[PDB]
Amino acid sequence: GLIKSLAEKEKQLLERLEAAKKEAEERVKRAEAEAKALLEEAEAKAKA
Amino acid sequence: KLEAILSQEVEAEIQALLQEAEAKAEAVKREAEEKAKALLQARERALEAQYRAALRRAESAG
Repeated sequence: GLIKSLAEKEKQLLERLEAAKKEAEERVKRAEAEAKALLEEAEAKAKA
Repeated sequence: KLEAILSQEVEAEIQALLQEAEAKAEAVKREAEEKAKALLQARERALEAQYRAALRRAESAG
């Protein structure tokens, strides 16, 4: 039992959260962009 | 031990959040397919209309 266990474990718990929030937003991001580009293909196709 | 508690408060949130955001990334994408399909369903009817009208006009004209 040293304070180092929980100390240097806490500063990893924070990295695990950060990647969680990142790759949540970087996933939805893809889908929103992919929804736009799909409906452009549906306009491009539809008028032609 | 005590560091094993710490890894379990995180490991729980980081699946709750990432399961939630893979069902918004599903949901937007499901509505995006169902819209493009429907903007072409209205395009399909329109063309038909224009052809049924068109032929009747040319029959009358002649």
